[PDB]
Amino acid sequence: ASEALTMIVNLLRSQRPLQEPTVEQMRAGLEAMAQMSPLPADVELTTVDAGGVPGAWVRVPESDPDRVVLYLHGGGYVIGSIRTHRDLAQRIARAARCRVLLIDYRLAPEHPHPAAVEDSTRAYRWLLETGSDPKRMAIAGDAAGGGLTVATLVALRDAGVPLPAAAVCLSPWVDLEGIGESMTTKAAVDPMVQREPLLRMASMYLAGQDPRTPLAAPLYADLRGLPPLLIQVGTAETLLDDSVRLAERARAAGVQVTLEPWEDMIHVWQAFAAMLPEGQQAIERIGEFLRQHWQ
Repeated sequence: ASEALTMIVNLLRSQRPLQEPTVEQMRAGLEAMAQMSPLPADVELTTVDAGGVPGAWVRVPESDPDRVVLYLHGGGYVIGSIRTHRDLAQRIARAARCRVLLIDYRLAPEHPHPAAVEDSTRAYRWLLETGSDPKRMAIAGDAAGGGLTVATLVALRDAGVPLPAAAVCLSPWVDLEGIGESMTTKAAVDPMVQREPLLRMASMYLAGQDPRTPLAAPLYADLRGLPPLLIQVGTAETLLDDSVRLAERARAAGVQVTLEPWEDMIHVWQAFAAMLPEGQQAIERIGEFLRQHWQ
């Protein structure tokens, strides 16, 4: 990997955003880090009420106005915001030449499962109501948002809602128990995600519910009928086996899966694209995948 990877690893080993002692310090810590990679001048951000869920339209000059990604941010269902993920959103808008709807879905512990899935499905239905066509739509998300992407597709399908052209999961979190082999074997090389913080956030999201609740932990969901899925994951991730097990389950359910394991990459390395070449390379691949499925 690029020598730039060492700089991102060094940043993450010091900041330890998921290890902050309180939820508000974790939220503020991630917002502080996101401010390091500020929005280019050509990004247009428009606040919207997405059918009872707050959102922001993210548009760049070459955004096709009729193509939309519903983007579901990461942060363990507990942290993250429009502020933390607007840069990743504009980079995807730029690569996929589309508009991105970045939603502020309800966060735990204040709003446990299933609040996040109620909000993601509400925003998708609102896009349909306001005239977006599923064949020009996609759902994408990182980490918890990657899990939420799969859960949103399952919930939409079960409600007879037409599914979008494709979906993208960046380092998805789909096992809320952290029982994947990589949760032990990649603990030493993962500077951001470990089992203890994951279980802390899972507890806030689940509020005592079964950790294998399908819409909370879509490794246990029925994935039949889902549209083509791109899963991007780093091999230096405790969550590597979340992506491997998701790919196995989706393929067993007849879903078209592309699993891309990026050698030595860390959790949501795409977020560091300003400084990490592999981050921008991975976002270019997301754009290629979406534009292919919108043909």
